[PDB]
Amino acid sequence: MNLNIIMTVLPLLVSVAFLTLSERAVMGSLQRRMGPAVSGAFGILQPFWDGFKLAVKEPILPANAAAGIFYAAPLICICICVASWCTLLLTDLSIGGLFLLLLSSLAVYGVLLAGYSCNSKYAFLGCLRSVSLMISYELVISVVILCVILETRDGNGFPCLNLTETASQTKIILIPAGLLFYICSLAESKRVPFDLPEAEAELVAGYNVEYSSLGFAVFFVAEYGNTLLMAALINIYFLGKLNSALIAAIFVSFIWVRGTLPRYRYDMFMQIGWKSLLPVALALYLAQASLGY
Amino acid sequence: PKVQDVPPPGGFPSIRIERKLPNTGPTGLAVFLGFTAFMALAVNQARDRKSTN
Ligand SMILES: CCCCCCCCCCCCCCCCCCCC(=O)O[C@H](COC(=O)CCCCCCCCCCCCCC)COP(=O)(O)OCCN
Repeated sequence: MNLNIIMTVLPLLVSVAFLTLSERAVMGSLQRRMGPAVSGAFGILQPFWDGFKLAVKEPILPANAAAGIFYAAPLICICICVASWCTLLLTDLSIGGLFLLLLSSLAVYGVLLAGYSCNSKYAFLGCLRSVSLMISYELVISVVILCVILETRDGNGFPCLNLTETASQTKIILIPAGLLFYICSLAESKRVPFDLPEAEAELVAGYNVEYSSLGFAVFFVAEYGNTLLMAALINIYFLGKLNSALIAAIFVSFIWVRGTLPRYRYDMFMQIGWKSLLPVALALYLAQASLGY
Repeated sequence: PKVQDVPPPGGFPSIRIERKLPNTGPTGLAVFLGFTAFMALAVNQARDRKSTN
């Protein structure tokens, strides 16, 4: 192997933990509260307490569910997040962003498998709703990526989707497509506007709620990791060369938009993605295609 | 006793009860003109890039 994997994984773990801390620090600031102060003094150590405590809690034996699939769902998500970040930072793959798109279509499996574990009639509909949201806004993400590839060419003039080459130049023409990429990124991370779960999940309709140990931990960590990956993609594609500050700022923007916007009903968000976002992304694609090379 | 909480002589100063309508600011036309200008600048940048490449 290579020493680079350590230099990628370790920063991701630290960053995700502080992402979780940031989420509440911002929400408190918006609501005239303060960042948690009983865990320590600086507050740097607040997430480690949660993770270490979650480790201590006594394991619960699985009930009325297949053991393999139950173990598989965390491994699948923890694999997709790692492969994504390590193909975003440590690879030269000509169609690397297309690979990231493929890796984002595989995030649907973890939710679906979690829903299957419940094996409840209500949970079957609830998981179908979540996966419907992910596939519906993944189609729009694919069209946006198509718009990204029309404007991205390498020095030798060969069309491609290399993250380094798309990052090298900042194109203001793509900004109309970056707004759609940002809305879709909110959808794929199940943020508040597209957060169908929370209303349905107050009762045990079905979700990752079942886990309550190292299994639940990875899911939440992966959620923030995916959100940060989307922020990185927004930076690399529409905002120039990769900047750590920009990735953090985009995450903060996600939290801000979350706070300021109410959630949508099932039909409403899906109607937005099919009859609003998709026609706009197709018009932007045809316009960019017609502008030419 | 004979001294109780009574309103001050002359009454309290007036307060505001009705809502304030603050819907002043940018409207649709300005956004359209700004978007049109930004798009034209983007098209010029695109053409320059497409030629240099
Ligand atoms: C008009 C100019 C003429 C030229 C023609 C060009 C046409 C526009 C092309 C420009 C490309 C940019 C478009 C921006 C995305 C908006 C998509 C269309 C707008 C729209 O339909 O409104 C709602 C979609 O926005 C939503 O409500 C999505 C949910 C938003 C939640 C999250 C928002 C995040 C913050 C916004 C992004 C900002 C990025 C950085 C903060 C639908 O709703 P509807 O039902 O009313 O429409 C149905 C009415 N029949």
